[PDB]
Formats: sequence, C-alpha cells, structure tokens
Amino acid sequence: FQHMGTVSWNLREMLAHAEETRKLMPVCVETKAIVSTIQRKYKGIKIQEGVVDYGARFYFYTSKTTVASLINTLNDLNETLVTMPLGYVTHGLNLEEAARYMRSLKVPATVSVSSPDAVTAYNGYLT
Amino acid sequence: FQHMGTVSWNLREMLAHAEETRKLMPVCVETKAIVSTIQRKYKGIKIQEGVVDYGARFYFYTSKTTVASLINTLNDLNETLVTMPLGYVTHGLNLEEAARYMRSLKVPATVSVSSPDAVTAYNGYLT
Repeated sequence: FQHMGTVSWNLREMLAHAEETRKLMPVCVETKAIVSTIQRKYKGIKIQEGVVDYGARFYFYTSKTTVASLINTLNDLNETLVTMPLGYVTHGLNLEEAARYMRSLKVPATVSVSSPDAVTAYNGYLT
Repeated sequence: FQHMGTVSWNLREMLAHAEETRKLMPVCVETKAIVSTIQRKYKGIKIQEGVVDYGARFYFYTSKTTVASLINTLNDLNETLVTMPLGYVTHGLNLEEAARYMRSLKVPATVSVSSPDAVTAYNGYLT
C-alpha cells in the first residue's frame, strides 16, 4: 500500500495540513469534539452530509453509512485524504477491523492514529 | 526530537557524508538533477526502487509513494538517515508541511535544507 501511510496527528495538525493542501478530510458528524472544533475554527460553516469546502475540505458522514459504503464513495471522489481509520470507534470497530476496511481504499491517504505505538499496531493489521 | 538535527548541506556534501558513514540516504527518482549527479559520482549504479548500496547507501523512492508511507518504511528499516525534508516540492508540499511529516521519523536523522535561513524555518515548523 504505497498510497497510504500512517502518522499520529492530533486534530489541530490534521486541520492545519488539510487547510494548506485542500486534501479531503472525512469527519463523522456524530463525533462532538471534532464537530465542535470545526464549528469554532471556521465560523459560519454549514455542516451537512457530503463534501463541504469551507475553511478545510471536509467529507461529512454519519455512522449510519457503513464503512465499506463510505470507502466506495471516497474511492469514486478520487481525492487524496487526510483521515482517521474509518469505522474505528464510530462504528464500534476496533483498530484491526478498521484497518481491514481501509485495505479497500484506492485513493492516496494519510491515516492518523492516537499514538506512535498505534502507528506500528495499525500498519501491522493493515498488512 | 533529540534524534533529528538540521543542517544546510548541498548534495555533494550530503553524498560525501553518506559515503563515509553508510547512513541511508533517501532519493526521489523523479528529481532529475539529483539522479544525474548520483549517476555521475557513482558511475555504473543501477537505480531501482528501495535500498541500493553502491557508492553510498541509498533508498530510492517515487513520489507515487506517499510521504507517510515512505516514513513508515524508513522507520521499519531502522537505519540512521541523511535526508532532505521528505515531500518538500517532490510531493507538492511546502517546507512546513514536509516538517509536519518528518515529526513521524523515529530513526536518527540529519535533515539537510537548502540554506542556513531554511534551517531556522524548518526547525520552527518541526517544533
């Protein structure tokens, strides 16, 4: 998977990278800490499902969208991502099963996990 | 980040340091000026992706490999590096976003930037 690599970026780093690069950043609208940060950082943003390009370029989704459906949608968008492992926590998945879904991503992505130790754990599950 | 330090060495100085120390030196094969210099200093080299130990010890990569993936690979190799800021220009990144990715390196590294002024800028971005 030369098109995906794994870092440990907090939300401020992810947003700063996304603002500069305009890489697409998926955001689960049920994750209050993240939505709150976005609403305060980009005053006036109208959060709605799908692509919202305002401050940064977001793909807003609900966890009622199942992970493989989200990933097919993102594959069709054909944009480079900055993302957390999809389904992890939001869909009740552990890190290993989120990685299993992430194997279906065909677009380039930077994947952010909680800690440097999670980087090696995640990459081992992915490969 | 005590395991990384920043200098301003031109390519000839980087190659001389790499030749003596056997530190691993990442090289983007799309950067034609660098590849040509390497082919001229180390006549007969067979450039191919991955580790090539000929004259100096190189890690040749394509910019189709995403920066975080390259860094994941270099961390797994566990060799000390002499390197330019990864992703800078080659992946369309500015110096600040390259530095953001370099925070993920776990192996010791000497990072060489284009001028003494860039040393100041890069260190501020890294931290």
